[PDB]
Parts: sequence; structure tokens; C-alpha cells
Amino acid sequence: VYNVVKPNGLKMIWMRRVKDTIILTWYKNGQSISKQILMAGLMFKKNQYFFT
Amino acid sequence: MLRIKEVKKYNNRLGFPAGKEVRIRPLLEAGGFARGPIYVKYGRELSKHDPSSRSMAWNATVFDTALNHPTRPWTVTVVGGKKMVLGVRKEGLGFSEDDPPRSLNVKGGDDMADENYGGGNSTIVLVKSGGKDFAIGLDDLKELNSFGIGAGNGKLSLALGNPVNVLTGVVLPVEQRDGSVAYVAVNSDTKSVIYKVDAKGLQKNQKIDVNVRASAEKILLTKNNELLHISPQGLNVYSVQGSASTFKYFCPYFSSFGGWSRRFVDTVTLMDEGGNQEALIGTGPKGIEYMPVDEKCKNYVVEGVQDAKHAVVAPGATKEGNDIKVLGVYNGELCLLTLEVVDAVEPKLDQGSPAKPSAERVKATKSSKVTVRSGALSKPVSWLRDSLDEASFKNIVDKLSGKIRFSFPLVDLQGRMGLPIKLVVYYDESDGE
Amino acid sequence: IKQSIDEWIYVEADSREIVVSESTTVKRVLFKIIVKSTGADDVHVDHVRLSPVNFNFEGSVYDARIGQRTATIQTNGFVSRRLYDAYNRRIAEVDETGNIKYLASYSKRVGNTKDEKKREGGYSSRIQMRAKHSWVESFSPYTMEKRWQIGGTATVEPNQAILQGQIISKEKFSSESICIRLVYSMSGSSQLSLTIGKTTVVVKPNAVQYKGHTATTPSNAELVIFATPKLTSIWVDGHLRIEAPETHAKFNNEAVSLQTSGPVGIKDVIVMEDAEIQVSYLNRDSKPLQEILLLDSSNVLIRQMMYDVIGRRVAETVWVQKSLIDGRSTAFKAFQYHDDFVSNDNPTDRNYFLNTGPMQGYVATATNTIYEGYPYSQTVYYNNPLEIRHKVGHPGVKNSIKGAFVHQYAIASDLAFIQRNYPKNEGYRQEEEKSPNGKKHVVVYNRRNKKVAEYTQVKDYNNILTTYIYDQHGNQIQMLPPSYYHEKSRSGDYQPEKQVVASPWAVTSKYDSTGEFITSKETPDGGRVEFIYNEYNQLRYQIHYKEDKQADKIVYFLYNIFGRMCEAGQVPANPTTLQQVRETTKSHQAIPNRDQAVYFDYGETESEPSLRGRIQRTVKKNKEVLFSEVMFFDEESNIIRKSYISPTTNETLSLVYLQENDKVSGIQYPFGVDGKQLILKYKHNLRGEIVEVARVEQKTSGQTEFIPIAGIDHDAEGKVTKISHNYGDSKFDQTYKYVAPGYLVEIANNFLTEKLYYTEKGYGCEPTGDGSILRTEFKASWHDKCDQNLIPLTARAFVSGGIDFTTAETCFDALLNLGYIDTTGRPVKTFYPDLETGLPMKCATPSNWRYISEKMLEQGYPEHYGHAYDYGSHGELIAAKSFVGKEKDSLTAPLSKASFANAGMKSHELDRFWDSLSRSINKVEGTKAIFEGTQQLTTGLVGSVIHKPKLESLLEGKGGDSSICTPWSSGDRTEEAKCKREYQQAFDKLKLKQVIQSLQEPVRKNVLRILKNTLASMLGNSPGDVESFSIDPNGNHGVFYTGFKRFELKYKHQKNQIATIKEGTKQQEKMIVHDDEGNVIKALHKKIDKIEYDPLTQRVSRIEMSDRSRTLEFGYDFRGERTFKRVRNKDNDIISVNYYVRDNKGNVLVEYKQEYPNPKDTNKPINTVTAYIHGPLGLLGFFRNNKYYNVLLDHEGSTRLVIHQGKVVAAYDYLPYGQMIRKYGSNPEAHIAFRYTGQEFDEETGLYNYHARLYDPDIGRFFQMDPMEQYASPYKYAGNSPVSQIDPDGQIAVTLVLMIIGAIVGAYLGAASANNSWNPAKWAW
Ligand SMILES: *[C@@H]1O[C@H](CO)[C@@H](O)[C@H](O)[C@H]1NC(C)=O
Repeated sequence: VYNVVKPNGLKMIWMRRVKDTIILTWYKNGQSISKQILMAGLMFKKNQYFFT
Repeated sequence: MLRIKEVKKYNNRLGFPAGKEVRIRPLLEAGGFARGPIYVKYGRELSKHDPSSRSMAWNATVFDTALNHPTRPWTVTVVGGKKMVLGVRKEGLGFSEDDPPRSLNVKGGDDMADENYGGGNSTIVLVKSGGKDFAIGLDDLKELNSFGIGAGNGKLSLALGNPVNVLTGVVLPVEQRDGSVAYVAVNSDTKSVIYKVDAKGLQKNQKIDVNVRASAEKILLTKNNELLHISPQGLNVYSVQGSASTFKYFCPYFSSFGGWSRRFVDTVTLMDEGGNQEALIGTGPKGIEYMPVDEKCKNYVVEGVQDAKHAVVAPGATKEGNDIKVLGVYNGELCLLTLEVVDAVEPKLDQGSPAKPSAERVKATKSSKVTVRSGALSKPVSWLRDSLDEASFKNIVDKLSGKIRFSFPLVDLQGRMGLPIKLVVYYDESDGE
Repeated sequence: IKQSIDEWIYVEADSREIVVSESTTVKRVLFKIIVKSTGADDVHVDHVRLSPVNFNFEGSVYDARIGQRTATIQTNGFVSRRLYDAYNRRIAEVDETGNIKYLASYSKRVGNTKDEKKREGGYSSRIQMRAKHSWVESFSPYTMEKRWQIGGTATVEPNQAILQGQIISKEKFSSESICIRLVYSMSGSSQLSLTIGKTTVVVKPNAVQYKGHTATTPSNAELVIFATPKLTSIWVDGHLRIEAPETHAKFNNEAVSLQTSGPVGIKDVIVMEDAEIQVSYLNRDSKPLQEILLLDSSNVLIRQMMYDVIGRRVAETVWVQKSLIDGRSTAFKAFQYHDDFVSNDNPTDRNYFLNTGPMQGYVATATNTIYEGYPYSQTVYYNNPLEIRHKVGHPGVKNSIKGAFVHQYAIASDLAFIQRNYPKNEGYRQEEEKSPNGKKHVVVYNRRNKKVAEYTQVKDYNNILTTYIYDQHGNQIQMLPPSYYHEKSRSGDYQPEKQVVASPWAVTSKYDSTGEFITSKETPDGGRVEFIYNEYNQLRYQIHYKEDKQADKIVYFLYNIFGRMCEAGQVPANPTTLQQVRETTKSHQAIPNRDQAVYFDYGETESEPSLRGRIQRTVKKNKEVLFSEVMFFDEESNIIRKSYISPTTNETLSLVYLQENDKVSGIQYPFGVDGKQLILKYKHNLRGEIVEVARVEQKTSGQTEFIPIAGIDHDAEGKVTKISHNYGDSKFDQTYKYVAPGYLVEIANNFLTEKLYYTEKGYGCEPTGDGSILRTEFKASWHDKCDQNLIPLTARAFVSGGIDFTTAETCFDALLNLGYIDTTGRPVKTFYPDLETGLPMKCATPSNWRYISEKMLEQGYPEHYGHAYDYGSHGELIAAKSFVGKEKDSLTAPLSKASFANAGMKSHELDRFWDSLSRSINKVEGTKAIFEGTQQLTTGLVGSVIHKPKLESLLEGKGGDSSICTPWSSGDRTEEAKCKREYQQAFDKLKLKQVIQSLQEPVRKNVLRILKNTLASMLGNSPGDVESFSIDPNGNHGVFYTGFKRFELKYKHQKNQIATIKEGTKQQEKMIVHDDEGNVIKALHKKIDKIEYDPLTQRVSRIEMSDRSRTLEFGYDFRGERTFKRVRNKDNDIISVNYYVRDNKGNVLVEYKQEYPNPKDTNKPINTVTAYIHGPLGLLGFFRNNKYYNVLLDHEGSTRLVIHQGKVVAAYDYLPYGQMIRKYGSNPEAHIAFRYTGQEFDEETGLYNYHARLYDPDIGRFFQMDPMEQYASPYKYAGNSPVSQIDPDGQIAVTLVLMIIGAIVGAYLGAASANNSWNPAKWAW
């Protein structure tokens, strides 16, 4: 049980020192995910809410 | 929505309900479906009740079967001023008989009917038109019609029947009017076809209606000449004109998703609202349910805590103001049910959490009652007894030479943030002075 | 300024204005930060930090004097502090909100006695507490006035106060338990008074004084006072100094106040409300001797443990509930050690319970009517200094050591091959147990206690030998199932393999050097999945291989700057894709062609600090479609609010949790009942198990009144005993009744009672030591609590297309004439036509018999029913015989080994007689097997039935008495003449088998009548029956049947998958084809053309029914829980749309169902919203359309009854392996899909989603591979899975929290240190 998801927590499954360029690529991954992430009427609201 | 006002129980039992199905009918007449002594068929047994005294008159074992068969219908009628019932026996023979006697009428035809794994099958029913009873029926091959001249000398005469339905299913359009029917229907999932029933019964004249995806478990007709249509999909309302195919509107109320199987659709009937409008009532999964026929459809389901809520409703129900009267059979008992139609009200609630917010204000006012102390004032005396571990005194003895040897710390302070201090004391037996 | 807390404000400056353009190189920029007061007044700054906005901040501070980590700083901006003792022990922790997590204390060695002569006591003691609302007072001159009402002058320092006069608390506690702890310093005659409720504690420098007595104390010690309405208990310096009873009323508006005469300085002050306390007295090895929990206001729970002269555990009592309200005034030792808890304690004398057997006296013998003198479970050890089990005895006289159902183990096994292949006394310890059912089980163990092989055999079933081979680091490199050994040896001799080989049956793993983790996991049914790691040992890729050793699909993981996982995707295998994996393992970048990819953004860019590192925002993207959901974790990752965010509206569909002590105390549903929000309040008691579920009702005056939903009653052992549905007008109780060993026997209520038998009555098996359920017997009496018109059996229930309408009437009348129906429509007993000698030949026709009996069992509602079970070698359920009638008292016996020693022939005559008869009867033919040449007589209606009057006229006579032709032709008159012509010919041609001819008349007098009873009624012939005749050593049943539906399964060569399925007597071959990873993609016996799975959740995505009649489309979250279902029609129009709002565990809470009855005109739908109320054992009920329905559950958690206002509105009956026998309910609003074991039953396709796996009740086998390997085969199912019967996430959870607090106490105390034991088995040699 963790806030952050472990590799084994997913359902797909069947650090002494770090170089500069590795930090830059990790930052690129973080910025990429940050750029990606960003009575019938109630039935319409919730059906748009669950999946679109 | 419907509120049960009162339940009145009849004074006579109906016996055990094992393997029996109910069919209750009030006296049918040419002039109208007037209130009269009701005749029930329970099992193979026909019983007479009078609504005045609400007591059983007689019980004659007339019938041959208990399950209301599609091949053995029965009804009451009045003909010649004399009330009769008339049913179908196991030999295909009509058993016409007045209330007390059993005058076997002459018959020009004896239907033979048999059941198939292919589901399309022979059925016969008793319909009324023009004051005369028609025993109409489809045998294995096609559909033909008959009518009783009466008892005595009367004999079934057969009018001309043309159709041979490719896809065969026979329900009669049932309506609350002086005649038992006006039309007769042959239903398929692609379209229904319908034939007018006249002084000669079945005519050639046919009035196909378009209704798709619907196997048409029931068909109803109004005195206002709009055609109801109960289907597993729902209820589709049609208007009968020179062409009956015009589609009025649809409501999903009487449907399979609503729980309306075969046994619940068979009960629904019509009754006048009072203002020359008609509404349809019948028992279902939730119980007796009643709906006015209107563009905006709104049913009313009985919501009450009783035992006679789920009752097979007799035809010919009545409405008087906002009150309705229905006759029902529950668990082999007869109950007259008085109940009221209630339009649902529910005052809306708003302003749940509008509460006036504001900013958060913080200012540090130190209390004048409480004073910060200058310099320390107390130094607790730690006890070496609690801090001294006992792991040094558990396995002391050396195995090799049989001596004992142990080391314990005399001072050991590592609560320092600086460099820790430890001074250790050792015991080891030796021969040196 | 972003947030504030008490007197302190948090201020931050995000420099988000400019960043590097492309991040090829570094900017090398300068930061100058200035902290200044903009006015004349001073500012007080505690800590300053500078970082990038991403990096997770866990700055920690240490105490300048005592040198321990006393406060940490989370990223979100809040501080969580630890509180330390005088000897640097971690006694408490404080959460971010200010309410403490736990408190701990122990017996101090200063308050001890040098010389003492006692017979019973604890060497040391520990006390642990967890409280609802509980604050530590730092005597800050800025916040004390808002916290305390001060009347006198006082002088303070950080966490210390030299006070004079009195101070009162402003909180005004109103709860069951109140308690406070503090540290003082007493000088001269300066005296301190602590008033809680009515009780004032007066501590002096010499002695602490209470109203009853005064106890000696040192002048400086830790003081703990625990008060309930009936209790007071005062610890000083860890030793319980006083304890006294109280007659005070309930606590309401009680105030804690301190009043001091003279100078005293109190160091720490910790005030706890609704504090749940536990005391543990420990022996010389710091092992618990006696535990005392506080259960409730004036109710404690005691358990005592015994230890040997060497130090090993011998016996342990069960939890018992002692009440303090009726303490009888003999003594009062509610938390002190109970000398008289067990009188048979001393080994020397007084009839020690190891020798004699029963204990003589408890304090409150709440167990003696249940456990009949033996509440303890004990263990007897072999003659060894180590702990090797010889005989272990459970509570109960029958289950004790002296009892019959005792577990006995042997180190030496009788089998030569186990002793000669595993070298005895060379680090291979073997234990062997034998059950009276004719089964033995042996397990062989490594040095490091990992089983290397286990073997088990049973009577008449072949032996089972499974083996596991491990590595140098202890990792399991290989395992071999029993199919391998059965194929190889194929005899009694076995050779348990010791080394890793290549074999298609083996499950192999190949970990890297120094045992990193699996690099190739290979199974026979699936394939070889290989793991690819990074330079920093991050799990980067995971490739799957087909059976032709070619790649299938590659799962890729992308990682953040933090080192946590950024996103996860799956891409199809390709040479360019494999080369891209090879390159990107070095480049650290992403795979380019990601079609579906789930992104995880735990909040770190949010401008609201309280969210940062606390939310979990998930974006799930499967091709075009998307799904966003974010949930709020508080401290220690407990969910406080789950939201389903969509871009169209700023508001979020959310369900809010209010929880303390890691237990959910309230739920705020997104549901509206009676136009108001549904708020559920769960009330727990002092033990933390659930005691009530209620719903909030708001009143216009400004108050909320709770309407109870269910009041739950528990036992002393944590078992739930009585659920009391007290909501609405009709309130009723469901009581669970238990017995001596701890099993559940009765589930009793006014609607439907259940009885379970464990030792008394079985089918053919004796009581197995496993404690498996041998018989379940129901008694339904709800048949007058419902719409009774739907109950009676009619004659149309028997008719359908296949049978004629007229024959149904005659067959139903014949059925009623024999008393099969008791004039109500409820079947009286099972329809066995071979028992009824006189019946119509239309009924006695075989296929008509099957259909008539099946429909009589399905549409009928019998008053009594049940099953009697029989189990196999793998622990699975191989047989179950039903008793739908009054048969429950006198069932038959299994045909095999029937007791014809009672027949009148000798044992040597019986053995040859049974060998000949068992070789000459084909039992499945029934009584036909008694006669010769029955194949030639099947041509005719008379010839198919004549074997019964011929049998009856053989020995019994009477019956028809040569005039039976007229009773046979009930439905015809002509057929009687043909009967009379063919009767004498069929009567004369029927000649008996030579075996029974060779017997003699004084045997045949009566024996053949009961022989016909067993051969007619045997396990094939009820419509309620599950069986599995032949079974692979891996537990794959080669034929299984349910009712009259018989599936004969032939399995693939080297796998556990199904090769072919035969549907029954027709033997028409329906096909079933799996995938490369083992999951079934098509099973035409369920009329499924194709199953499409989800690449991300590995669950079902698209189910296609046969001839394209229906289509089910599923969508999920990342957890694999179902989010929404869409059922389409033949014309690709949506018929039903279902939406689930899932709890974290997987439970559903709110469900929106919109069903369109006319697909074309969707403007007029049917809309229904339901909300489920879950409990300990299962869902208690559901609100649906302003209406609440109760749900009544049986054992194992299946849904038996659905009740509305005291009326049964739905009812379902099940048979084992999950297939439903029958259903009562006709109202569609009343039905729920939870069905068997509370697992959603897909009504359209007939498949349960049994814990994120499809299941087929007709086959009794899972459709997907088992993620956690439970059996030798992945797809095997047990047959029945009972519930824990213990309140989960209540009693068990908090008991585990008590144990981990004990663990941290022992760790700081030095219990887990080098050579810290008085037992040479635990010494450091
Ligand atoms: C008529 O019906 C009654 C129950 O209403 C039943 O008891 C009786 O046996 C039936 N037969 C006659 C002839 O009364």
C-alpha cells in the first residue's frame, strides 16, 4: 500500500550518482506528462463524467 | 403513487391454489358491460358471486382443465334475454349452458388443436359483436370463424375466411365497450395485420399497421379510435384511420425491462377516465399499475403495505372522481379494492451549502497570563537502571573453558548531537594479580 | 501566503515565470532570496527552504538536547512530530492535524521490588493506547489562551509549564473513555490536583491520593489516569498504582482541570478522548503472558498464555469478555493481572491442566457452555529442545488432545521413497498427518523452512507429489506439478526430483546473478515472460513470448524525475520495437509508438500546497477514449475523497470519507434519498469493530439526527453474532450460532433458517480434520411473506415448445396425486420416476423425466432443501447430493462399498459377490442394470418402463398386480390394449443377471428393494447435483456435471487448458480456444464468439455473444476495477448503460443504470440509481429510487434474500460451483447482480467476475490464469469458499495495529537486539 504506484501494483504485469543528461531526460519525461495531464440531466452529467 | 383506501374480502373460499389459474368475468351484454353477478373459473370449477351480498351462489364442475387454455376459452353472454355461459371441452365441443341448465348446442365444426416446438400454434377465443357470440379460432392450418345462433336449434355457422398467415400469432384486440371486440389481429415481429369483425365476423377488409421490433403480446383499442399496442419493448400508441399505420407516440412503461412477462400483460384492461378519455389498468411485477393515455405518459404504481396489493384485476373496473374500484383475486380469495390516484408532489430543496465565506486572518498576540522562562529550571535525574540493557547478562558463559565473560557499558550517552561518549566495563577472569 | 496553522503561516514563492527553452544545456542562473519585515514589528522565522517545485521535500529536525528526530516536515507544508521518553524511547507520534497516532508506555525498573515471593505475575508490562481526539499541549503563550482557561500566574518553556493556580480545558469532552498523561516534579509539600469528570486525583510529593486509598510514588514520575463511567485506573511510572470501580453516570460536558497548591512544573501534557487501551503482561522472554483489551465502557477482554519450563508456548486461551458493571464486589482487577483467571496454572500442584485437561475456573465463564471445559488450544512437543509439533489440540472436548479430532504429526513417514530420496536428519524435516477418511499428507521442509515437496494420497484416488526446487539465495527457481510425476513414474515408485531440468510441465524462473529478480518466468499454460531492467535496477520493460518462442507484446514503464513511475504502456511486438527497447534501455527516453498509455501524476505542480504529494491524479488513455480520476490521500495513504474529474465541468463527482485510526467512520455518498444527500455514519466501539451503521437526517433547527440502518452485535472472539436490521417499519435480527471448535452452524431468522453440519452428517465421507462443511440444510418459511400468487406450481411451468400442452396437465395431475405437491404448489420431495411404480409412460419417458423433474425443481419453492457434500484429494468438492424433500432425516448412502454385510452373507462371500456385481452393474442405467438384455426391450413405450413392475413383482408383490396397464395409460385409452398385448412378452423376457441369479432367496427377500432404492436415487438422478468423476493429478476434472448438464472435458497435452468440451448425452463437440497468455478467447458452450481483453488492466474489454446477438463493452480504472458497462444489441444500439462508483477495495457504492427499452427513441429511458450499504460480512442493503431494501446473506456470502419492508421481493437459491438453482423475484427494481458470494453476475453472458477474473459455473473453472498460484492448475476452483465470519478491517485491523505498536516498543526497548534472549535456541552461537 503506497501513495505512489509501484511497477508491481499495475495490472499490465504478467541511486548513488546520476549524470546530467539523465536528469535532463527525466525532466523531459516529467514535463511531457505534465503537458499531457493538463433527472435525465444528471444522467447526462454523470455519463459524460465516467467515460468520454 | 396509488394509495389503497380499503380492501373488502369476500365471504367464501376458493380452495387450494395448486395447479390452478384464475379467470374472472362479470356479466357481458350487448347493451353494455354493466355491473352484474360475477362468474369466476378456478381450476375446472365455475363459481357464481353476487356483489350485493358478496357470497358464492353455486359451484359447478363444468370445465375440463384448470389452466386457462388458448384452446378452451369461456365467457358469459346474454342472448335472447337469457344469460348463458359457453365453454370449450377437450373434444373441441362448445358447452353452452344457461346459469342453472346445460343446453348442448348443435355445432357445425369441431376444431382440433395441437402444440408445436416451433411455437406457432392453434388457439381459439370467444368474442362478441352485434349482440351475438362468435367462437372464432385458428386451427393448425389457418384461421376461420364461427358464431352461435344460440342454444336449442342453434348451430355454429361458418362465414367465409380467406387468410392463411405466413407468420401466425392470434390475439384479439380487447376494448371496454358494448362489443367484446371490433377487430381481430394477427401479429408478427415485422408488422401486425388486422381484420374487421362485423355482422358476419371476419371480413376481407384488412388494415395493416407498421410496428417493428415488436412481437405484440397485447393489442388494445379505444372508444376514441386510437390503437394501443403492448409489446416487450414497451407501449406504442397508434391512431386508426383509413390507414392505421400512423404512429402517435411511445412510452416505455409496459415493457420487459419493467418486469412485464407473459403472465402480467394478460391482465391489463381499459376503463374510462370520465371526461371521454380512457386509461389502462393491470397488475404487474410491482403490483396493480394504472396509466392514463396521454401524450405525456405517467403511470401510477400502488405503494402500500398490505397483502392484496398484487391481485389479478377483473375486467370492467370503474373510476369515480379520483377514486377507482377494482375487483381482484389474491391467493384464492376475492377482494374488492377501493383506492385513490395521487399526483406526485415533492418540494425541491436548494441553498444546501451557500454559506458566506471570507478570508482567513492570523495575528500572533502572546498571552499576558503566561510568561516565557529565562534560563532552564529543571533537570530530570535519569536512572541508569532503565538505560542499562540486559543483553549483556543473558549468554555470558564461555563454552570453551567454562568461565564466564561479559561486557557492559558504564556510561553510554549517544543522545549527543555531537560526538557520542561511551565508556565500557569488561569482566574476564585471569590469573594476573 | 498559502496556508496557516495555529499561530504559524506558510509562505512560498514559485518562480514559474521563466524556464530553459529546450533543456539542451543548463541556464546557470542565480537565486537571491530575501526574508525581511516590511514594517517596524518583528517577525519570527523558524525554517527556510529552497528547491525546485518538483523535488519531494522531507526536511527533518533533531532535538538539540536529546539528539533524536523529534519533528519531520512533509512536502505539503505540514509538520509531523515524534514524542520521546526520558530514556530516548519513542513513546508517541503526532500527525499533521495535531491529533496523535499512538501512545506507548512500559513498566519502569525503578518502581520494582528487589525481593518478592509470588506465584503468578508478569515480569514486565506494556500499555498501548490509540485515541479518537487527542492533543499534546505545548504551553505556547500565543495558543494556550485559545486552548486553556487560565486563572493564575504561570511561567513556561517549550513543552513545560511551571504553573500556579488552576487551568481548565475548553474542549468539554463527551465520550466513553477519557485519559490524560503527564510528567511532573514535586517539591516540599507542593501538591497537584487533576479533576476529570467527578474524579479528582490528588498527587503529593510523597504519595498519590485517591478517594479509596493512597499509593506511594516517587517525587518525579510519569502519571497516567484512565477514566470511564465505571472505571478509574492510575498508573505511576508504568506500574498500575490504583484501580477503582465507579458508579458515575455517562460522561457529558466533562472538563479536565489542573489545580496546584505550590510551585510545580509539568513537562508534557497529553490529553486523549475515546482512547482505546491495551495492557500486556510479559514473562522473562518478553513474550505475552496475559493480554487485557478494553472492549467497551465497562467491558474488558482477557486472554492468557502458558509457557514450558524451557520457554516454548504450550497453550493459549480464547478471548473472554469480563464485565465490570457486575463485578460482584469480590475484587477489582480490571487491568491488573488476574490471578484467578486460570486456577489450574501452577505446574507443581492444583491439578495442572496439561495433565488433567480442563481448567477449573475463569472469572466470568462465558465460554463453558460453548467450550465445555476446554477453551484453550494446546500443543505437545516432541522430546527436543527445539519447537517441533507432536500433537496439537483445539478447543472443545472433541477437538482437544484427549478428543478424537486431534491433530497428530509424525517425523518418520512410513513411505520408503520419501525417507530414501530425502536424506533423513540432513536439513530435510518431514511431517506426516493422516485423516480418518483414508488420506495421508506428508510435507518435507528445507533448513530455511520452505517446503521442498508435498505428497498426499487418499483411498481409491491416485497419489499426488508436487515438488519445488530453490536457488542459492532462496528464490524458487523451479516447481513441478503432480502431472509431471504421474506421467514420469506411472507406478507406486516415485523419484522426487532434486535439480532443475528442462520439462514442459515445469514452471521455471531464471534470476540474474546475485539474485536481483526474475529475468524469465515461464509457465506451461502461458508462456515465457522476460523482464528487462535498467542501470539503476528500475523495471523498464516486460516482453511476452508466444509458444513458438517469438515475442508477442512488450509492456514499457516510464519513470519520473523522483524515481517513481511516470506512466505505463503496452506496445505490440515487432523487430523495430525490440530494437527500440534495446536502444531506449540505454537512452532512458520513451518508446515512440505508444497507442494506449496510463499517466500517473501525484500532485507536485499544484499551487495548493496541501495537495502536493497527496493526491493521485490518473489519466487512462485507451486509443481514442480517456478516463480521468484523482483521489486524495491523507497522511499514511488513507483515502479521504475520491473524485472522477472530467473536462466538461469544474465540479467533480466525489465520495468523501471521514476516518480516524485508519477506520472509516463516515461516508458522504453522491446519492440523493428523499431529496437530501445520503451520509452514512459508522459507529465503532472501544475495540474498534463496527457496532452500528446509521444515516444522517438533518433538522431545520440546526441539528442532525442519526436514523440507524443496522445495529451489529459481536462475540468475544471477534466473530459477528447478530446483525439487527432496525431501519424502517419492520425490524428483524439475523443470528449466527456457533459451536465448540469455532465453526458456524446456524444462520437463523424469521424468513429463512440454515443449518450446517461439520462432523455429524456427510454424504459418504467421515469428518475430515480440515473442518470442511459436510452438509447444508435450509428451511425457508418466507413463503407467506411475499406476493404469494407467484409461488404455486402450475401445469404450464412444465410445458414449453418440446412437450405437448395436453400432456403437461396429465403429468401434473399424476404428480399431484402422489403427494409430490402439498396443495400449495411447493414440491414435497424430489421426483424420482424409478421410485414411483405407477405413472404415465409419457412422464416415465427419459427426456420428459429430465425436463419435468428439472422444471419441478426450478419453478418450485420447497420448504426444506440442501446438499450433502463429498471432497477429493486436492481439497476440492467432488460431489454434492441434494435432499429437496423430507429426505433430510433419512437420505440414502453412496452405492460404492454399500454395507451388504447386513444382507446376510459372509465377508468372504460378500467380497466375491460385490466384485462380481460391481463388475456387472452399469450404475448410470439405474435399475435397468439389474436385468439382462435391456437393450433389446427399449423399442416401445411399455418396454421402457416394465423393469419397475417386474422388480416390484419380483420380491414385494402388490403394486399393479397384473392390472397396471390401465393405470399406465392415464392420457390414452387405445394404448391400454397395446399395453396388454406387450405386457406379458416384456414381463417374461426380462431375466435377471447371472450374479443375482447365483444368490439365494433369504438374501433376495428384501435386499433387492433397498438395492433398487439406492440404484434409483444415486448421485446422477437429482436435478440438484454437482459431481466430478475423473480428475487429473493437477485437479482438472475430466468430466464435471451440474444437474442434468454434463460437460466432458478433455485437456491439452502438456498444459492445464481445455482442448475439447462435450456438451452431454448428445456429445456434440463445442469448441473452446485460449490465448498465448492462457486466457480464453472463445467458448461456444457459453455461446461466446470472441472475448477481447484489455491490454492495460488485463481484464475483459469486449464480449461478443453467438450470432452477434449482444455485445458487452467494459471500461476500467488502472486498478482493474470495472468503471462502466455498455450492453449493445444486434443493430449496434446501446441497450443498457451501467456506471459504477468503486470504493478503493473494489466494492461498489453508487451505481447509475440507464436502460433504453426502445433503442431507436432514447429520449424516454428508464433511469435507476442505487447505493449499496456494506457491512462486515457483506452488503446490508441498498437504497434504490427513494426505497431501501435489506439483503439477507447465507454462509460464504451469497445473496439469498432481498426484502422490502418485511416482504420478500426477491430470492435466489444456489447449488455448489455457483450455478443458480432458482429465482423468486419478479420486480426488476428488487434484483441485484451481486448474486453468488457477492460477485457481480453478468446476466447477459452468464459469467461472474470472480475477483477480477471470469468464472464459468457450468464448468466450475476460471477463464483466466490465477495471478497468485493457489493450485497445481491455474483454472481450478475449490467449489466452496466460506467467509471469514470475523469483522474485517475492524477487530483484526486494530489488533494488528496493537501488535505493530508492540513491535516498535520492543524495538526501542531492545527486545530485538543481539543475543537478547534467555533461550539457547535463539542464542547467537
Ligand atoms: C366449489 O368451490 C369450493 C371453494 O370455493 C370448493 O370447496 C368446492 O369443493 C367446490 N365444489 C363444489 C361443488 O362446491
